Amino acid sequence: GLKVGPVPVLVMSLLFIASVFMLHIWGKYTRS
Amino acid sequence: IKPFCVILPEIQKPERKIQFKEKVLWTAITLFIFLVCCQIPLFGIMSSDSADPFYWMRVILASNRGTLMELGISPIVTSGLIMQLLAGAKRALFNGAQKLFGMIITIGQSIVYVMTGMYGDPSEMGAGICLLITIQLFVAGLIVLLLDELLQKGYGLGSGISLFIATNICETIVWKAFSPTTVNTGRGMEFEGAIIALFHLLATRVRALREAFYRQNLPNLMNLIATIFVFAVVIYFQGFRYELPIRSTKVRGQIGIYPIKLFYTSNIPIILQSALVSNLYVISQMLSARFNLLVSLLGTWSAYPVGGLCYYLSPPESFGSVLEDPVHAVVYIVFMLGSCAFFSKTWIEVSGSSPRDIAKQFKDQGMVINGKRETSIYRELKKIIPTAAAFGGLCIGALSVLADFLGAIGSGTGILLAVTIIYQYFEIFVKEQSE
Amino acid sequence: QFVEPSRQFVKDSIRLVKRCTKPDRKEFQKIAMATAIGFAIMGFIGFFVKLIHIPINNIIV
Repeated sequence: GLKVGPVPVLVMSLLFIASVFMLHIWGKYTRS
Repeated sequence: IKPFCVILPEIQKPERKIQFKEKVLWTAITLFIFLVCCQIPLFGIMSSDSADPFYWMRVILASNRGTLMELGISPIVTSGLIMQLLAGAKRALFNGAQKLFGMIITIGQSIVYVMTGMYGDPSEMGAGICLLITIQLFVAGLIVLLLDELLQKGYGLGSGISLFIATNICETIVWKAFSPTTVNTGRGMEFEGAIIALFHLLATRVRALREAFYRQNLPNLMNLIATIFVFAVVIYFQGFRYELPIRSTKVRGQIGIYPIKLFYTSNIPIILQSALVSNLYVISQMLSARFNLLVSLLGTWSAYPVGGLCYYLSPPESFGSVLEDPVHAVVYIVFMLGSCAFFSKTWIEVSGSSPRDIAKQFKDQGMVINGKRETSIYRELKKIIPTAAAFGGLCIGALSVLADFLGAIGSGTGILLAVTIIYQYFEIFVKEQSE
Repeated sequence: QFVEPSRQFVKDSIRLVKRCTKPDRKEFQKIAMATAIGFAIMGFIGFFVKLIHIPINNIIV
């Protein structure tokens, strides 16, 4: 059973947000 | 299924207690994370011009079309209902299974959303972009579950559902009030926020005041006044309570007061009514759009209804609608009040707040009503609690229809949800302050 | 014969309103101030997040 704190959850949410931004940016650059 | 249930992230319980200030800070951090996640558009979306099939689910689920939080609080509600049914039909394994079923229903709902017809044409997207959107919504639902667990294990004041719903409604109201978005259709730059529009019109140009008050195509200042009035009225009616003078018998020296609030079920009637009506709306839209006289009776969708059961459930669009169709307004008001009363009276027996359950709680803890015997404790509760619940539901429905008729900002259901959830957070504030 | 059930419901409800302690000036002001603070916090955090993310949405998309 994996256990995390609140700070790991915050960091993982921020990493997901950043990953979505980089996915959009890579899509924009590849399209152009 | 044990390995499958245990292969899931979980938040460590705070063995050491957390002060109220840190709980508030973590609640604010979770709120900020959800707010950022509900404004980030999804990747791979081809088009967002079609009508929203689940537009009526947005307020109740605290969602935003096209963003990561488009499913919203759906995983939490679905998992909770699924395991409530499972428990009815027959310890951390329970939480693990709840998380697993929430993820499964999140995958299913994401598949339905992608295949619904929005995001452009799924066939043109291909199995790649659709799968990528499914992964994004899966991770968003996992984040929602993690944030709800963060708020419920002890790091946060309230639950995730209530906080997210209240935050979405409050953000919608404040945006409609102060949005700096400019919209023009041949009449100059008209600001989309009512107060900012008032300032802009006063600076640019009496006529400005009347335009800012009766601006039909945009948020009004009269609508803001109605919203403030509904806030005040709902707060005043939420302050209503019945204080039962009680003592202790099992152990002496404990004195206290037992309040039976008028809004005995705080927002559960609103949540149940909104979920039922919005589900009916979604089913009616999908059924009429896809492909019968009975379907027409379920509602002649045209997007607002122009006939049918869903029309009779819909609030009147204007005073002219009531004038031309008084029967529709009467049926709508009657259904609101009756559904609220019936849902509250059902919930007080389902959620273990029945007069019998409260009497058993009094008897086990050794609580006795002052001036009344121990045997007749249930009788006074039988006199008070059922009427309290029924009239609380009826008053909630009356406030909702009053706010809808006044054209309040954020809808009557939204305003009632916001006020009730904020009052729950206020009573949490006072509880943690006194403790 | 639903007249009698309805009459009993209305009479008992109005009696319940009579016994219920309606909030006074100080309690109403305190609860309204708390609700206003909470609503302002939530709505303005959401408002500022949306304003921050509008140019970001324009740039990234």
